[PDB]
Amino acid sequence: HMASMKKKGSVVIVGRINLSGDTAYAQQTRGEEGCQETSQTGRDKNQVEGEVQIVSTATQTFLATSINGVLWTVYHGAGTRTIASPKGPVTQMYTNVDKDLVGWQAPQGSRSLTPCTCGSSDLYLVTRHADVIPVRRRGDSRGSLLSPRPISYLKGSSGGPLLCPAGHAVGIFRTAVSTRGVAKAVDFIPVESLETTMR
Ligand SMILES: CCC[C@H](NC(=O)[C@@H]1[C@H]2CCC[C@H]2CN1C(=O)[C@@H](NC(=O)[C@@H](NC(=O)c1cnccn1)C1CCCCC1)C(C)(C)C)[C@@H](O)C(=O)NC1CC1
Ligand SMILES: [Zn+2]
Repeated sequence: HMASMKKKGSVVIVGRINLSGDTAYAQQTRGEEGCQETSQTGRDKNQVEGEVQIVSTATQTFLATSINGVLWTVYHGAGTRTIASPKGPVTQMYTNVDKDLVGWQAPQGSRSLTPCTCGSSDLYLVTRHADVIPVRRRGDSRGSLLSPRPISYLKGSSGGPLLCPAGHAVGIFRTAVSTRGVAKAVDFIPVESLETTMR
């Protein structure tokens, strides 16, 4: 009974959204069997690159975004889980259920986005399928899609970035705002909220 007590696995990086060139595209770096093993050991020796990682638990796949040397994602996806790394599991450096926000030290090899300082309300959401979707900022933590999509389109994009025209991080996508299955808007965690969390 106490001896049969299992532990939750680590979050595992299973790919990335490549934003380095003219074309955004998703790359897978680990398959399902490797993911399952790595989640249990917490030992991930794969090379990490890029700003936006595709991450998985046993039950969910979603995104994580590096900003100012922290890999950030949503609490509703990651919970309090460690992330797998070459040295074994790494404990969260930030955990905030009230903001729906968690973060780990950014993996060696990752690149970070810089927080936006320009005040622009013309944003771009990067999805787990590497779509770059225009979003008009409508408040501190909400934006509207210029073209509404079924919510399926956004499933698994939580933890991904909203970017300004200059490619700086404005926020982390948290949840879709939907009506009868159509997403018309998105809620996000503003980068200023991350910056406060960091000090
Ligand atoms: C929504 C797309 C991204 C996913 N976000 C989520 O799953 C978040 C989580 C936040 C905590 C509760 C969950 C519900 N959720 C939602 O976005 C859900 N949105 C909602 O439930 C939104 N509510 C509504 O759309 C609504 C409200 N009244 C009546 C009818 N519909 C609320 C509205 C208030 C602000 C917050 C959003 C949705 C779209 C799935 C039904 C993300 O978790 C993800 O990447 N998923 C993949 C693994 C399956
Ligand atoms: Zn900016």
